[PDB]
Amino acid sequence: PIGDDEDSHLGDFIEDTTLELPLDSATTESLRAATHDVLAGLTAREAKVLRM
Amino acid sequence: GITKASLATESFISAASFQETTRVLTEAAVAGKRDELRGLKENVIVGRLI
Amino acid sequence: YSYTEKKRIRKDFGKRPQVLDVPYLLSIQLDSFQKFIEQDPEGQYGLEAAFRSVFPIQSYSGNSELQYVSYRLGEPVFDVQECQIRGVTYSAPLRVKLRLVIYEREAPEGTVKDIKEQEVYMGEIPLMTDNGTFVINGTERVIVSQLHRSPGVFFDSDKGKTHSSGKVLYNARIIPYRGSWLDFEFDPKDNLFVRIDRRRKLPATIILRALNYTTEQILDLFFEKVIFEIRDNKLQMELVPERLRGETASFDIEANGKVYVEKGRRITARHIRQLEKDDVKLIEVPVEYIAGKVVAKDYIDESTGELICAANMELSLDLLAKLSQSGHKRIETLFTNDLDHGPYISETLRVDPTNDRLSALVEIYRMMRPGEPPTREAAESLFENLFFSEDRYDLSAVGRMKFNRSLLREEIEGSGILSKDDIIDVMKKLIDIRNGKGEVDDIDHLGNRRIRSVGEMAENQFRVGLVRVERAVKERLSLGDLDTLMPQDMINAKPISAAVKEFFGSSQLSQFMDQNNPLSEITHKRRISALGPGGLTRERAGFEVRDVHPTHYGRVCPIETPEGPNIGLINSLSVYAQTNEYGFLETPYRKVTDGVVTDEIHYLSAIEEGNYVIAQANSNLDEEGHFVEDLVTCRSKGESSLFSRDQVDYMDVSTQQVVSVGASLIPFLEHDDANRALMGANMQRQAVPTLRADKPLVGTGMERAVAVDSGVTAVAKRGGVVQYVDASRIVIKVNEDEMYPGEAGIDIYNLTKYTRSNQNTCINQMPCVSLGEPVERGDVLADGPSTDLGELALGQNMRVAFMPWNGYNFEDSILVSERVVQEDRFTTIHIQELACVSRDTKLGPEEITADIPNVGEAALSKLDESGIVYIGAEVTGGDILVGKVTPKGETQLTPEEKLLRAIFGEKASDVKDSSLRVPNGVSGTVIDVQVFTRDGVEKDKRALEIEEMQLKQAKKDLSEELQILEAGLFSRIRAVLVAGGVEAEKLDKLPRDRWLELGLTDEEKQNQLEQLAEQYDELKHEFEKKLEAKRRKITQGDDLAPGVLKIVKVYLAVKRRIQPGDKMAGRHGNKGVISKINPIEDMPYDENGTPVDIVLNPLGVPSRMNIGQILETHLGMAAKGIGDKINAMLKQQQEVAKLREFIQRAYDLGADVRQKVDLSTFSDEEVMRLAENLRKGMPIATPVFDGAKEAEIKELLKLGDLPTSGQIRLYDGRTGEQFERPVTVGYMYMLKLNHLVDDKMHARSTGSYSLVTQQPLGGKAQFGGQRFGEMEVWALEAYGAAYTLQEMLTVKSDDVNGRTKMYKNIVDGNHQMEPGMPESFNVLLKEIRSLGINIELEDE
Amino acid sequence: VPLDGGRFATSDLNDLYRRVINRNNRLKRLLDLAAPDIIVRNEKRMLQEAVDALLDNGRRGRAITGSNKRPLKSLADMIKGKQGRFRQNLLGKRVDYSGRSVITVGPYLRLHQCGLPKKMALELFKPFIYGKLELRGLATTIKAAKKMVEREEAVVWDILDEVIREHPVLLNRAPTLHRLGIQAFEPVLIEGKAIQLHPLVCAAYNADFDGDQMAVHVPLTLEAQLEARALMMSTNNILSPANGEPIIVPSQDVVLGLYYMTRDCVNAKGEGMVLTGPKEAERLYRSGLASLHARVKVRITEYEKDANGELVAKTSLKDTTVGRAILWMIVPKGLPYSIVNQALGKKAISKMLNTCYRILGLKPTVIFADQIMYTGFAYAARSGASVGIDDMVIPEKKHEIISEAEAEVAEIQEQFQSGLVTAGERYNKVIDIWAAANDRVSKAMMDNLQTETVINRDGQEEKQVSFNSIYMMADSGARGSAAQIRQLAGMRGLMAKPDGSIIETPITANFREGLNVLQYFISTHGARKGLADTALKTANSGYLTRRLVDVA
Amino acid sequence: MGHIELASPTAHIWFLKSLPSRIGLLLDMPLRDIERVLYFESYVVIEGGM
Ligand SMILES: [Mg+2]
Repeated sequence: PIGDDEDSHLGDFIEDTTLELPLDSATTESLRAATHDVLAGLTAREAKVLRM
Repeated sequence: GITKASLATESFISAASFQETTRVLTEAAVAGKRDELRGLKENVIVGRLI
Repeated sequence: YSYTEKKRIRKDFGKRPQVLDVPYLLSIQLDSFQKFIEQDPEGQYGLEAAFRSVFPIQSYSGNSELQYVSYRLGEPVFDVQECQIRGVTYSAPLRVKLRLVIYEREAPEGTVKDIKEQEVYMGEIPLMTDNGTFVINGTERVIVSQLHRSPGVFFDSDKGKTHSSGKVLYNARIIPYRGSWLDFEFDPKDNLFVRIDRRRKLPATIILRALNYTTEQILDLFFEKVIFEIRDNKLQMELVPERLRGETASFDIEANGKVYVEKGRRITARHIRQLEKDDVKLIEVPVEYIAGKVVAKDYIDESTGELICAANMELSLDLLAKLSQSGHKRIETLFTNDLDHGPYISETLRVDPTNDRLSALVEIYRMMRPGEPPTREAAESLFENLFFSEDRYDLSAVGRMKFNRSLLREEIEGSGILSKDDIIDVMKKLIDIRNGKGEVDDIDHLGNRRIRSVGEMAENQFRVGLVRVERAVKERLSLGDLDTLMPQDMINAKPISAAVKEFFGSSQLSQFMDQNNPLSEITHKRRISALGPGGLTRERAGFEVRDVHPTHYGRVCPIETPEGPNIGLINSLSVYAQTNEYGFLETPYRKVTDGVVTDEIHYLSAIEEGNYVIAQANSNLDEEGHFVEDLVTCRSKGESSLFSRDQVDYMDVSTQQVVSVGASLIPFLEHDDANRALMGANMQRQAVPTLRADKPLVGTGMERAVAVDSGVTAVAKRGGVVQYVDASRIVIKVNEDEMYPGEAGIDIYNLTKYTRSNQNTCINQMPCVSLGEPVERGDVLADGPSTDLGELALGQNMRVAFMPWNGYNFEDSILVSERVVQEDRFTTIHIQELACVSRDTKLGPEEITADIPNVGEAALSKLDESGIVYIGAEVTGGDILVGKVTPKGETQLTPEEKLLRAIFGEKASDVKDSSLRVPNGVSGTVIDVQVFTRDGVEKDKRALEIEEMQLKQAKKDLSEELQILEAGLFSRIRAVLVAGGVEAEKLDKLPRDRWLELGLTDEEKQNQLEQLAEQYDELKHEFEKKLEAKRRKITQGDDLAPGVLKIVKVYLAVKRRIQPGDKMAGRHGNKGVISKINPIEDMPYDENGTPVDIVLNPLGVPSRMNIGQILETHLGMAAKGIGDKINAMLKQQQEVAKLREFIQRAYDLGADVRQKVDLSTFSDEEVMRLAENLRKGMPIATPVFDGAKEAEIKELLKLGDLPTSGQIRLYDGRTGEQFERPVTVGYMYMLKLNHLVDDKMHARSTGSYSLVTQQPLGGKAQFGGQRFGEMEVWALEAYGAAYTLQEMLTVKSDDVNGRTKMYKNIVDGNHQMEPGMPESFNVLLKEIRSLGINIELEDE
Repeated sequence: VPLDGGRFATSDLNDLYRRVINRNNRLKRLLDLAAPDIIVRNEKRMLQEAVDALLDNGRRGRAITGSNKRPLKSLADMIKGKQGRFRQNLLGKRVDYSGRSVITVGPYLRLHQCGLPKKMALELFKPFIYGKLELRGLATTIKAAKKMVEREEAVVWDILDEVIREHPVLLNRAPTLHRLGIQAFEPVLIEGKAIQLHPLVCAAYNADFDGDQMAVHVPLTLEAQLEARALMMSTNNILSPANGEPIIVPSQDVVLGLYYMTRDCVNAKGEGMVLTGPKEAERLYRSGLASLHARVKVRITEYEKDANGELVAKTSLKDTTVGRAILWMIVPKGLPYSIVNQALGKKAISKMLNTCYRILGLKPTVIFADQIMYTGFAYAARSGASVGIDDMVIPEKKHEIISEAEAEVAEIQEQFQSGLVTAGERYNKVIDIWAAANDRVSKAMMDNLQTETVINRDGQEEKQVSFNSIYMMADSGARGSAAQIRQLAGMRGLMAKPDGSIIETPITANFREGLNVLQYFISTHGARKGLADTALKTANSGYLTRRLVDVA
Repeated sequence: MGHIELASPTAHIWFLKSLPSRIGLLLDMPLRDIERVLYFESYVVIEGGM
């Protein structure tokens, strides 16, 4: 227990550092969208090779 | 009474959410009791619509 | 008056001449810890008591014994300022001289083979500061005095509640100071019972059979013997006539010719007195009266030895015929009665199974350690070690005093352990209480309540450490060699220091000092808690402990306790109350003679109060001490009643002794309800120190005691002429008569500048005296926080109008003009301490370099070349104070991010910005930067810069110490050489070195020159060695946590002004939140044109019965009216005779008072500075229950030009037209409480989540989240809201996929939720499933 | 998991499974070595204890943890109780998109809207602002949107005003007992850091503004916005669920402004003149020719619902006051004039809102409650209703009645010293005569307050109800009643000792006079008993609510 | 999730120590005798013939 003996124990303060922030997920979504739109602008072989 | 008509219930999560928990889970574990979510306590518990 | 007393003298109402002034308000702490650490030559309380009690340690009969000599405490390594900077305990070592002896063969009295006597270290104990504060781990902590049950003997009733029979029980109890308890109690059918603990109910008399007692002498001690003699026939009865009281006989009792007692008649005491006068000893009864008696002792046949009857057996006619044939005519029976002498012990013997001593000890040893078979000698040693061993059982001197007092003994000293007479007398007293005589006690009574303090609790934890180490010393000395060791290898200083540091570091009684107000310090040191170890808890107790008992009068304040979970368990110690020798409370009273009240005072405790009858403080007496009536209100035994003129024993000292220091600074406290007075004195602690200090116009006269006798201001210890005034230091030249002959010098007072208090406010000292001013001894020189001229200025006084002003003051709200915030008269100063640690990870160490990945140069322009922010750069939220980067690796990049990296070639760096940043939404100035570095690590450039800064500061400061100190010393030398051999113009040309060695006549003057010379040389050498010591303290490394490289601490000083949302409060408990901060143009203004500053609400005043805020408002208007008249008479340049006349009329003004004044002051120089100090408003003292009434306020308002009714017509600022029904304006002293809004306000979009259950963890500034608890879920169920609840406890909170799906859908602008399943329900399934219980989800 | 500093936090289940695995390996190792029977029976008892401590610690000798005296936490400790998953993490969860700050008044609001700070509105509505900025192209990517709302550029405040406009937030006070504790509002942005909360709503919350702080939640999805508008907007809840009484009853300043506005003194400016309607009543009061309250014949036109939902108009000269005519502009069409022709205390204004709701439906009652609150605060400001020290008239008959009672207790004292009576009948007679003296003091002070104003018009004299400040604040029902007015002016009661017995010597001093030390010391016990009882009754009422909702 | 192969079997405390004891009134046997069997203080016959 941290002080004043409340229901506050040490377990309710430990943050999770293994998650990713949702803003990073928004960047990843927008980056996949932008890269798909840009690789659409290439030729067939160049886009196929660059995806492969 | 209200502390006894609430635990004598055909839905054990509403009988296990507030009062004596151990007796309710063992009484519903020896009985194989089936809970049909029946009435807003379980649906707040299980996180769906009310 | 003294010198600052005549600087701004406060007008004082009140009619009682104070005869005992207010004592030193911190005497509990300092006097207790003076009892703790002091070389006591005797067994007085202290460390000497603990050592002389637990020592000598002897071996396991191996003739090797360790005994005690003395102790000593070394001086601390670190002074208090460096100790608060570094983080260690402010402690002192504990050197102890111990002596080890070893004996020889077959000589227990003989000569030892050797003695070994040396000093040994046993732990550090913390020292108290000069103010009552300890420092444990960097912070400044206070140990609160504890209240508990006095050790002794308590006779409680516990009426009614057992089995609902209507019968009362009785239980006696022996409560030791250290050991096992003892209980005696009855049952619903009249059987006595013992308890050695709260363990199982045992029959009572077995403990008597545990003390080597047979049935004979048990019945002898608890009963009186009725003798049946057979005088030749008929089995007669010996008679004492008093034995027949209240009784009814079954036959005719006849004595000396006449039948006095008739058959079937109750016996009147007239019969008893006639039997006394008729010389009646032995009378004749039939054989039928012995049918109910019980035999006392064992009756047998002589020759055969067969048992006629054993002890405690009722007598039938068969037993009578058996005792007739053996020949015995002596019969001993037990005298019984239903009222006077109850046969309780006989019944308890008939319940008891055992007979002898051994089966009694077997029963106790089986009934304390159950399940194991007993053993004789183990049971003997057990019952030795329960109540009769000097080790495991102890009543102190207080225990033995109460144990003798409640048994009506004679001596008040004795052994700590019990004895047979003790337990038998307690059982006798319990049977006497059951038999109707005597009374029970009550635990609320403060004669049965002991107040512990810091010295006693530290002593007891020190004794815990000493027994924990003497186990190891008995283990070592049993295996002890002859000569291989000095006697320090036996003892470990880990448990002693561990125990005392565990007590001061972690307890419910040792807590952070509330340090945001001088009142808050001085009332946190004066606190009487009932919680903690050895005391009740909030869950278990209880209502009578919360309630106020009539013996709290003048000992414990009734109107100050924290309203909330623990009401009344956190009591506060009254103003005049002290602590008795035996630890109890005691309060001062004035001794009353025949009719004359003598000024001598007697401190009376609680159980000594009830015998006398005590007069009233609010009484009226002439100069001859006679009461003006013939009857006066008093209290005899908790009962207010009107008694005669000369039956009184003691008078109360003053009008103020019933309250605390927190409550007595509420003026007009006799005009408020106790609810709002409780809230007012509860919140008068929490004022933030404002930027100025502004002199409460309505004071109570207790302000100077709280100002001086706390620790914030700088009180002069020796008066003189002020030589030098700076903001840093004040340098006093001491007068000649107050100066010591040796160590001449002058005084220097280093003020504490802007620094951090524990509640983040800024404790500061500022000089209030000027250059070249006479000062008295004990006179204030430097005002602290919230202090003006040695008064207590918790807040500021403002013009108040009580009117509803367009609803902005709706419930309790306050509304403030812009004239307050433009003046910065509530702008407070906070200091925060941000910290940046730099550890060593297993991926690499962290750096404090200035180069940060992916930030702008404009974000780093506020940094130096070393990466730590400059002193004095105003930062906002988000600025970088300590540039710190942590090494990372193994990025694990994705698809098209890896594509992008390939396209643009930018290296994902091997490091991460984890810099220290300003918290979200503050501002302010970086005022102090510290760099703590582990020794053996490269110090960077700014660390060496701070070291050179502190080194030059310390060397310059100590050189100024030595220079100004020797300037005073050479100014004394010149005063010496003029008397007896003057060089008027010759001396100042020849150098200071050749003053110490100039010749002069052999007198006291040459000895004086030798003294001053050796003091000069000693201060030079002392300067040199302590400069080297200060340099080696600064330059060396610093202890840190295991595995942290360096810590950079940065102190921000925020300047927070005021805004809607703050809280303000007067001293009467009128809380309020500032709602709108209007411009000056919109305020109500009267016909002179002065805009009111705060418009309160009148509707709180009839409801909440605190009418005293109105009287304080009117008298504030009176005070500022006198101030405005003085300001007008000073602006017109009236001569000093006119000001003298007007101030004279202002200070006379009223009934018979206690405030004689000038003309004794100086012609101009004291009067004009007094008028300069009164132009802001003439203050008024109102001593608490005795002070200013209404008619004196009216007569003071008539001195001003103000209306008598106290209500001015006012004009609205907007419409410009008059308010109907003229309103109350005045000057209320109001306080800014530290519930500021910007500490309270936050919000969260999406932050962190808790680990074990994927929910946003609550707190600040952990970004929290307003907990939508169980009742709010019921509230949304109560509406038709169901989608709100579904997102409220799945998507916004718990679901690990759902929150990111929601965030994507929101930033795409598509409001839609994909609910899924909560995560914590999946945790619940894994927790029930990780039992033996199968729980599943089903098919469709 | 690692804390910062190389030191770990384990849960105590790791200790429990470590002990169980340890003793299981020990028992396998013992049965390998063919141990004697005492040792393996010891080990099977130990494994029983280890498993039974893992499943539910506390039904044995409470096996404590290492380097600590505190008992550890098993599985049933994590399911069962106040801190279990059923009551700490399933039935009530901590929620994102929430905020918390100190509340304050702001009387310039209609009751469908509350204040909300700009900084909280920027922190709560961050993903909405992100979405609108990447829609409007001011931020090319979303990281640019993060840095734009971080630097707080001047373009984001128009964006935030677009995302607020019709989006209800939920306001919540922490003791959320009945279902009016969570209500929706529409935010108006505030230069400040304190939530402005509409005044008429506060009686629903049991929220005074003495520092209590409230919490806002944000309906994210579209259905929750429509729920908070259709079901939980503040204009929907103007009736309690406990009874049909209005819960948006005007509370304290507004009822004082009304009770000052609709009253009549026998002589004022414009006494008994004639008025063509409410409009020149307002022109007479606001020019200062005629007073606010003077009895006056006016011409008013009242409508009624005589036919089937039809507004039949009738016009007449009512004999009323000026201020009643000024309030008549605020009454909607449907109500009769007799709703404003009386004095309008708190009960009367609750009946006014109740009749307006039961006749004209919801919309005129909402806009009528807002107009009542505005005119109440405005004419309370014009009232200048101010408490003062002369406002509490002490009866001249006070000390005379106290002296008579002091002689009567001396009579009963002589009758007890004469052995004529016992103790209990003495006690009962003394408490009856002190209660009789207290009742005489109450009937003295009420007649010395309420009719004390005596003035003249076209004749000698005439008495009326008083314009004392404290009498208006007690008669209007704003704050307090005659018990507290009694304790301010007459003697205060008969206090009870901690026995529950009641003292024969009552407190013969009010608060306008001083109280000496013994009287105040006796009063302190009643105050502290009151505080302790309020705390304990709060706890028991919470438990009663919880059992009642969980049975139903 | 994981598992532990317990070597000797072990009574489940929830079916042993809750007040309506299930092993208690399933075998129709008083609980102190059941704890006396489980703590190896006594014996109990297990269908030992007649
Ligand atoms: Mg409140």
